Amino acid sequence: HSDMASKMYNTDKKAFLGALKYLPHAILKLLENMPHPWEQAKEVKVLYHTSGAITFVNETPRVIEPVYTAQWSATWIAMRREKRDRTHFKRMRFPPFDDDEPPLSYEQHIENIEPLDPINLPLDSQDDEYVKDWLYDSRPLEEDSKKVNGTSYKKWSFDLPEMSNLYRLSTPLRDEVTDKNYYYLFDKKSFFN
Amino acid sequence: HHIEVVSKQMDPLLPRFVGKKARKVVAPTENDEVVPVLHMGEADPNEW
Amino acid sequence: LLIHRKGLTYLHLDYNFNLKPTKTLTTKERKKSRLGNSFHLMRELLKMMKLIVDTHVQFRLGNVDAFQLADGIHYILNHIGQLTGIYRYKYKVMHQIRACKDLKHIIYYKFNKNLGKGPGCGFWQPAWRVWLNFLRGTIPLLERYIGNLITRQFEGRSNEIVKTTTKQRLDAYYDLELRNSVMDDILEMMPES
Amino acid sequence: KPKKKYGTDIDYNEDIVYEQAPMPGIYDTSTEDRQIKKKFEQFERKVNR
Amino acid sequence: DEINEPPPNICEQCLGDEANIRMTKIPQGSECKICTLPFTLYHFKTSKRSNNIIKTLICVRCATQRNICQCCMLDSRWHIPIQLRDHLISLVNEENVMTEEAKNDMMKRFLSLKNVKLGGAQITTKSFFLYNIDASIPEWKITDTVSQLLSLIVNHKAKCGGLRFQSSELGERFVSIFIIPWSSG
Amino acid sequence: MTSWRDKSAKVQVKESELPSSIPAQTGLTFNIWYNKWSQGFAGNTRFVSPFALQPQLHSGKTRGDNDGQLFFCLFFAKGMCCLGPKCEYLHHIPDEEDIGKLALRTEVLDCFGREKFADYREDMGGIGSFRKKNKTLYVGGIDGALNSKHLKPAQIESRIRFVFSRLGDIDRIRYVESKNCGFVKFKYQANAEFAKEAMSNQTLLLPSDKEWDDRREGTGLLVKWANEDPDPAAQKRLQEELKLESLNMMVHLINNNTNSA
RNA sequence: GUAUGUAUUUAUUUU
RNA sequence: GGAGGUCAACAUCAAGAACUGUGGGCCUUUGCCUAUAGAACUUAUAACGAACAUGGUUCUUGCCUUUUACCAGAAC
RNA sequence: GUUCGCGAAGUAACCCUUCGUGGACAUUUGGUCAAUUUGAAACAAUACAGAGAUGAUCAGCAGUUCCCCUGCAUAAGGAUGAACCGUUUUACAAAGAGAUUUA
Ligand SMILES: [Mg+2]
Ligand SMILES: [Mg+2]
Ligand SMILES: [Mg+2]
Ligand SMILES: [Zn+2]
Ligand SMILES: [Zn+2]
Ligand SMILES: [Zn+2]
Repeated sequence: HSDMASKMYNTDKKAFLGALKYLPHAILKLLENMPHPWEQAKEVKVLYHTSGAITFVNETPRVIEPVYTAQWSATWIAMRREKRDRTHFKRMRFPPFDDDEPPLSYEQHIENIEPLDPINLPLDSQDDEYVKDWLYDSRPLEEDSKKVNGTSYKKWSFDLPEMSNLYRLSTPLRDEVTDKNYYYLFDKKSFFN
Repeated sequence: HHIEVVSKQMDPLLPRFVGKKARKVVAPTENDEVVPVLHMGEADPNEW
Repeated sequence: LLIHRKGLTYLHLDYNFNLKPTKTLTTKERKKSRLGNSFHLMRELLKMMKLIVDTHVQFRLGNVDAFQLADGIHYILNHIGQLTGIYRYKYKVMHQIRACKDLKHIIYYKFNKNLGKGPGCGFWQPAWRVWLNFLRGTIPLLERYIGNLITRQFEGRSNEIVKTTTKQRLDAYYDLELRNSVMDDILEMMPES
Repeated sequence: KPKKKYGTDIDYNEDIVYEQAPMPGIYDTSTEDRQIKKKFEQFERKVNR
Repeated sequence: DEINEPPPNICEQCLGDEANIRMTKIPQGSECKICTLPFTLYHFKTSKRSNNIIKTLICVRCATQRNICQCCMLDSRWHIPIQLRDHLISLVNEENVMTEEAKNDMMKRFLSLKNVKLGGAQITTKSFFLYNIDASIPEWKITDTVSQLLSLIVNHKAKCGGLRFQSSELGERFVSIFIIPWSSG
Repeated sequence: MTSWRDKSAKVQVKESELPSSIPAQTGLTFNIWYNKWSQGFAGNTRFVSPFALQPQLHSGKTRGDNDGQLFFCLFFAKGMCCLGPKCEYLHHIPDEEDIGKLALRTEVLDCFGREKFADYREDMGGIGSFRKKNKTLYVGGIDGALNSKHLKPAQIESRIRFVFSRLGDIDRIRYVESKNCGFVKFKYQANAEFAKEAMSNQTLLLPSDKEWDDRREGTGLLVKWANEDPDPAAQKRLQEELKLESLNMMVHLINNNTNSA
């Protein structure tokens, strides 16, 4: 349906104008699924029209809060380091492509190229031993019988030593201040007042 | 021949009311019967 | 398809979704060719998606590196106050830019601290949330705006089209019905016909 | 026939513009119509010659 | 609402003979072929296995006035075309009855609404030169007759049947309003 | 029987060869929604077909026949249908009997499965009109002989007769030398339509004669429906025809009627 | 300096 | 029968600090009084989301040729 | 094709295989829609000009219409959107005066 000139598409052609109302939705349902720094290649569930009318990524990201503040504390640190280290770090030019250049389809060019690895981070075999196994999975545990609920992935259930290690990692990203008496005029109600 | 009347589920993107449109008509005012208007120039055209 | 269905074949969308006239325009062909605050807003919107997902398109080819990936799409979400110009159509969205400038600065001086002045980066989360919310803000508003635009390109606009009193066209009303409401009374003081 | 402007434009010659069936009635005209047709076919049939 | 409420007006013939049937209801269907306004369309296949789907071409305002099956477009009662039925009913009596209908656009649209019904409703080579040719009798009838006792060029202006055939075997068997000559060079 | 009813019908064109879509170059840019060209104005596009059907050669048995469809494949009636015996819509010349079947429904719609309009068209265009039967075709732009004038207008005559003759039954063919047209007339509204959609945009004479090589650049002969015939003769004839026909159908109405008494 | 409007029939409709 | 599902349908989620059923007494069904049983989810720096957008009317402003588009507060 | 079961043959010793048969399991898609000339986009180009109230040059709001166009629009523009600027005879009488005809 990319090539349409014919008569036989004068249904689908009208179909297209229809989905023009629904598009913005799709963008949102696309653009909250971004693979995130550490994942290599993400796989989603799209619900597509059968006229080629539009394709809604269908899922929603569910990531445990602490495990998530971990993952981003990892990448945060690896960043600061890999900024300090290398010499000329070249930000890329925008836009990525010029206008003459119709975007190259997936089945041909990109599927053979293989990913060229992400951030991750050194971690350890000693400190992090509990967490080094799974911490970088796309979604950390689609299955751990006891640790997480199950494939539908709701209600994570953890253990002290782990949750410790997470505490340890996320130290860059955490609020760190434990005394309520700190916020004195910085609570809400002193704002509303 | 009996019957059962089953509406057809749309294809939600495609128009709903394929034939609806905005046109303009004038319409026949159709009646048989009348409404007798039933009521009850010398000094006045001086005045008025 | 929407365009060529308005019978404008002389506007061209390149693959970055600029809209350029390819044939300097006869004035009538401008008037018939002004396009919608919707359709422009939504052009821009797509442009942003294609921009990010471009940068990915590159990375998958193996052409940048996972660090310059992170910096890149960071830079995007911050400098959309340049790369697109969506702020022409809904200007409200110029809170986000203000907002997304500020997140910028914060996520620097807690990052730069003790290293570098340079472009290295790669915490893009808080941008990504902001732009994602503001996108939930215009879904309904678009299904409405463009919902109209399409039922007008099919069913023809509304035939009646009353209007209302307003700021400017007041007097002609007030007058108009004044005089009408003389013409009752003076029509009924006359004796007969 | 000079074309059209608005797509629904009326060509008045062709058909009775808005045809009001005059009324019902008790007096049963029904004959006078034949004197009519005789006179109208008569007139138009004249002009052609 | 009321669009539904005058219901379908449908043939008892074309509708097909089966005992129970299924047919769609689509609230704003096509416009009429006639009045050019929306209506409710009823699909159906006649029977379940059928190849083709009946569609209904007109209103129930429009197929009232004329009293015709919305799919068929015959008369309801007599199974006959308009331009026949009001021709027959023109005959008996003597002269009357045609329905003068609707060129232009909102002429026809307008005229659709008023309920007066309409007149029909109101009540309800070897060259062979063979001559003498009758003017209104067709070829089909001629070579009809030929193949009926057992290829042609006729000129109806000059009433001259010109004729050719494949083998003069059909010459004998032909012979073995008609001017004969068996004519060739 | 041995011709059509016997051996299964055949492909004409291989879907590969099937014609180029996207009508070509009246103007600058190609509109996507409609299929046209965009701007400028040049003389309208029309052209002879590269193709034609071959009435007894290709016609045969097909799938709609085994499974009982009705309307006739029009891309067969151009002999352009690339589906061979696979085609549902029927490939062949209408016999009388098939019209035996359609004739239930031919009030509303054609032999090709299209829904006749009401008002004809400004020009007497391409699809029928249910308010009326018309069996009778204007034929015009006979210059689709190209311009070689064939030494007698009776060679026109022989040629029109020779072509349209094939399709079935015929009443008559009246050429007009004064004005170029044929006016032709048939039996069955079915046949009429069929010839029409077949014979648009064509060229003429033998598998070759004269300019036959270049036959393909001609304009092609318009085939369109015919109006009334102003003479008295044909006209009285018409009201006769109708008359005898009412004369028959009264027997129907006295049969069902009289039975209902 | 302009909007705006108008016509742009080529392919023979029966005596 | 157990475990699960990035499966569906149907109920219910902002209030007298608050729900429902039932036994008994009185008025005359509501309603009041008394006794009894059961109450998932969500609430006290108050709430379904330790998250965070958009629209409409109405007033007050702010840019200030006019309108879309807007500046920043409130009520609904 | 699965499975239950029967019968037969063979293997066998109640089985493994093959044949036959009974039973259960599984049960009516899609089409308002054919593939470029002949069932309907609209601009552009040529020629003809080239902006209401006025004596003239402009801001403008309206009003009616079986005209609409752009615009998300109940906003506002589109020459103050365009069309309007034309053709025009009977509820018909009373009084007086002269000519003509008649009881
Ligand atoms: Mg205005
Ligand atoms: Mg002006
Ligand atoms: Mg105006
Ligand atoms: Zn019927
Ligand atoms: Zn109708
Ligand atoms: Zn075919």
